[PDB]
Amino acid sequence: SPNLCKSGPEIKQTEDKKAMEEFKNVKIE
Amino acid sequence: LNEAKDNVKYLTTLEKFIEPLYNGTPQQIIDTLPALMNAIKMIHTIARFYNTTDKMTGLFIKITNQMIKNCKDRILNMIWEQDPAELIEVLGSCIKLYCEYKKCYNDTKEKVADMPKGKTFDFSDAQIFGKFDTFVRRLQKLIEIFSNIQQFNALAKHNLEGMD
Repeated sequence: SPNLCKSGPEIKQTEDKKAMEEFKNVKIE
Repeated sequence: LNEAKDNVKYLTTLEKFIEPLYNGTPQQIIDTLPALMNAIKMIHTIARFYNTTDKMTGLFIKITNQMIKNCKDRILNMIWEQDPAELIEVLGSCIKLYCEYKKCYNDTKEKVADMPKGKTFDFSDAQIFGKFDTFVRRLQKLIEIFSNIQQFNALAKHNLEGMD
């Protein structure tokens, strides 16, 4: 159970995280 | 009165326009440089003495000092506070201006090699040890410093998950 959820970064920052993954693509380039 | 009126009447054919000192943009400094080095091609009808080849080299170092005055003026408005973007633009444009200066002054030095072919009687040895050499090395230092700063910004954004 300790690894259940972090409850702050996973929820609404996840779309920002996918944008950040696209940023990591721009970085790959 | 005779010799001075003579020498001065031969210097008259100079097409001066104070573009560099009133430029505020690297594009203006550049298209100024073509303007000055195209007006300068009237080296020939000018008089031997006031247009002495060594005095021409002195006027060249003075043109470069005015150029570097304007360069510092435009750089004042600040790549060391502003982000990498204005640095990219200003560095690119200032390198373009330096290449323009180099090549148009190489054409003017083609004119300076035009001079002896008809005036081999006297020569003015190359006195290229001016402030412009030292500060062009300074500008090279700035170019390399800031370009490596540029590339390191992105590379550090790739390296360590702790960007900040």
